[PDB]
Amino acid sequence: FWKKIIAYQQKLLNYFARNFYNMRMLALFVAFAINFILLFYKVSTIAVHYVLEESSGYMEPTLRILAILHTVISFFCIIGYYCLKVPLVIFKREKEVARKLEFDGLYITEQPSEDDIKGQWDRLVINTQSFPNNYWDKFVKRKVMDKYGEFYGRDRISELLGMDKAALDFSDAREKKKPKKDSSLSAVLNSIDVKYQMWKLGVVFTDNSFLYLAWYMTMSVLGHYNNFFFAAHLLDIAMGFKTLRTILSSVTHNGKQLVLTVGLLAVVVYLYTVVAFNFFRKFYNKSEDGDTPDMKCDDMLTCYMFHMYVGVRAGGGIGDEIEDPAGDEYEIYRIIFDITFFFFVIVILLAIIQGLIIDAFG
Amino acid sequence: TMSVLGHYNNFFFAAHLLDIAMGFKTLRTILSSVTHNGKQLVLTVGLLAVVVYLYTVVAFNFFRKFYNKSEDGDTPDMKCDDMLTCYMFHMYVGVRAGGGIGDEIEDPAGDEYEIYRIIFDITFFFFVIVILLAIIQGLIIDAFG
Amino acid sequence: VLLTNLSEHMPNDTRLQTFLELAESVLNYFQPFLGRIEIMGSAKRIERVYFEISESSRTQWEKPQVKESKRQFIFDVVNEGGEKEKMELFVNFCEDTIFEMQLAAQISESSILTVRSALFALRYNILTLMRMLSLKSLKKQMKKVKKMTVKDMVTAFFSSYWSIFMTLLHFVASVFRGFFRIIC
Amino acid sequence: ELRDQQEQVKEDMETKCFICGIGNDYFDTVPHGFETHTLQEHNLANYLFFLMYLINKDETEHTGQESYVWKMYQERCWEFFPAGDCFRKQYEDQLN
Amino acid sequence: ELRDQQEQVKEDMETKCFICGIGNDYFDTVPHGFETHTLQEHNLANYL
Ligand SMILES: Nc1ncnc2c1ncn2[C@@H]1O[C@H](COP(=O)(O)OP(=O)(O)OP(=O)(O)O)[C@@H](O)[C@H]1O
Ligand SMILES: Nc1ncnc2c1ncn2[C@@H]1O[C@H](COP(=O)(O)OP(=O)(O)OP(=O)(O)O)[C@@H](O)[C@H]1O
Ligand SMILES: [Zn+2]
Ligand SMILES: [Zn+2]
Repeated sequence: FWKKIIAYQQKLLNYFARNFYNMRMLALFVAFAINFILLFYKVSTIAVHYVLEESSGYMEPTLRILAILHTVISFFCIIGYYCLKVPLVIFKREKEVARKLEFDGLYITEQPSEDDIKGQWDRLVINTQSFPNNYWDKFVKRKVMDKYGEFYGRDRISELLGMDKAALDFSDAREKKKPKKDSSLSAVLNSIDVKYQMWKLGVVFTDNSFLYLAWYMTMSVLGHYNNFFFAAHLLDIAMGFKTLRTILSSVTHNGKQLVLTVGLLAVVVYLYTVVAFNFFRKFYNKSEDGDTPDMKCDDMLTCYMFHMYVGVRAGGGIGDEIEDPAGDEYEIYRIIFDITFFFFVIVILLAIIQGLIIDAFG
Repeated sequence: TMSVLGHYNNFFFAAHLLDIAMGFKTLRTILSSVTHNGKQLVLTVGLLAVVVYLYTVVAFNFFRKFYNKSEDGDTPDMKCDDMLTCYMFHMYVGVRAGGGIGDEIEDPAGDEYEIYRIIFDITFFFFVIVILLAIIQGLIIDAFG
Repeated sequence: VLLTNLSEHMPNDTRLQTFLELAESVLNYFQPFLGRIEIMGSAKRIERVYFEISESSRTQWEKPQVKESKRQFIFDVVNEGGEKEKMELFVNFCEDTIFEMQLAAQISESSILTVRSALFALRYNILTLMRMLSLKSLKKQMKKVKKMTVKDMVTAFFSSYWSIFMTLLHFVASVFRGFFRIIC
Repeated sequence: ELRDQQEQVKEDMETKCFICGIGNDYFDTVPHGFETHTLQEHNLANYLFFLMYLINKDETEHTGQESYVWKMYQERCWEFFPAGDCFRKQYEDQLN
Repeated sequence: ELRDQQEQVKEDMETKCFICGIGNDYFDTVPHGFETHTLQEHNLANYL
């Protein structure tokens, strides 16, 4: 009975695995079309509403159909990934754990480091009857028994790897066993390795690409509730185009250096805010009228936010946005303050960012 | 054909000054810096358009009240009440602005979304103005090298 | 040391090879403590020199700050140094490192929770998925799909992966809850 | 300049021996020959350990080679360091 | 370009003799052979 069901299921699996990439391209194209349509919302005002500029009148049904199609394509992409690339991940994990068992005795001698999620979770798969399911070497348990059975304990190794002690010997002595009907019930329940499937689900859940595709599906689902969530799918162009990846490699090559440069900029601006708060509070009035003073440096946090938000974005530094120092007894000190701010924060640190990007390219 | 059109309208002769690109070896060497990474430059422009579109989505969904570009309070000129209008405003103004869109949109002081809007403006300035333009500069310099 | 010298100066002697397998254990034990160098000997001829390296010496040399000093020294000699004074600089660096090592030897007097939370959430969510999948409801599914019903088979095929996706969403939510609990 | 200097330091270390200066092409005739030579024969860590051994060892207990190297170190004559030659190059025909 | 030209000038001087053009690898068979050859045998100052 089940032969035809298995054949059809395998046909569908192979179809999705074959068309995995094409469905990803179609999802990207549908997302672009949806966003092109989304460029036509307007706000109408009680609660406000988002209304399409239905010049033709077919934009709303087309958008609804495109949203449904995008969700379906995302689900099919998840299915195709599970059919195509999950087996490679399983093969890699099984190969790695088998080689660690055989050539390092991970669960025999030294144990996982107690902070390695991979090792802690892979402790589950060793007991399973289908441990090298995707890895070709089906003799890994026998090899580990031969290598470590002499000192570490044959029975203990058998318990560790989940293989019976004398089942083969007893069967050779006398088997006297009979088979069971396939169409009868429980023939599928007793033929599935629950522990191995648990380990497989765990590793695929920890897989990064599967998580990204799940996030894609979740955002597509949210796009029906609010249509602007489909804009998040345009971030897939970074992961979809080789040339765009090469361009973004300039930014991502020195990302740690860029983050540390941002931190250094924050620290130096904090020092400048300390100086301004201790000596130049009178110059931070950002009010046109003299009746109500808007002091931006009467509080340390307010002055720091003002500097970060305004002086960094200003072409000439904080001096472009603070009061004129002419005629004051601190005129020279304040001129030095502004000039040094412009030279360090604006001229040098931004130059450091530019040089990091160019050095990444080179 | 352009020379013939130049008799009908004399300003069509200005199009013949583009021949200096094809006439001078040194000018060709200089323009090779631009043309060496032209595909990368075009893709960088596309990425800039996409990220600015994302910023316009955020502004249209959360920061519509700050896009009044009218001096008088009687007639409001809302630049982000329409998605296309907000996208054009961002592309045309924020990219060309020295400090980003925050140079040209309303002051966030005193609002409940002040921190979110400060993050919005700072990230716009860092990504669109500081990084992507730096990507263009680096592409040109890498072509020279 | 005797055996290593004999082996390195008699490279094609099976009679000595047999002694090498006999002394494999002792040689393996002493391998960390045996140091080999080559010198221009008194006879205008290159000679091997074998000496003893202390365990404390090996540890102090493998200390990370000594490694940083070594990297700085290598950078300095390669970039801002010449072949004339290379060995002089090397000897000076060796002396400084030896003094630092000796001083360090004299003065040397003598995460998991979030991993556990993530593992526990994985266990709980996957166990729930297995419980909902493996049930006696197969008879009810058959009673629904007596005949071929390609539509029913495709529906079940899609429902399985939808259940997988929902299980992953539940696991992600549980991980977020656990992270919030541990940080608060 | 900093990146190029780091790359040059890496290359002149991956292609030459720090002590004798013989290139890796000569040593690579034997498989893993360059790394074997740089980690067992001409290890700068081993030279440092030898200097420390000589310094901490009593003068009267030195052997012939130890006394020779110790005198040369006392006079700061670094001719005992193999320069442009090694054990393999000295006994090339005997070994192979 | 200026930095690379300076580096190239340094390298082609540290690796070759200015007069005969024989590389330093040949002369380095004898210890300090290249510097001895360039400062005692083929010194451009000596030729001047
Ligand atoms: N005399 C030498 N001693 C040691 N290594 C040498 C020597 N000459 C050349 N080398 C080369 O140096 C390379 C690595 O040197 P080094 O130990 O400085 O690097 P590393 O990877 O930074 O080391 P560490 O493991 O201490 O961090 C070796 O692969 C070897 O080919
Ligand atoms: N014919 C040559 N004459 C002199 N040096 C040569 C010659 N050929 C190659 N060299 C190399 O030139 C190197 C140094 O040359 P040069 O005297 O120009 O350098 P310098 O350090 O700038 O000198 P100075 O001491 O006059 O400032 C030597 O180490 C040598 O290897
Ligand atoms: Zn060497
Ligand atoms: Zn010469």
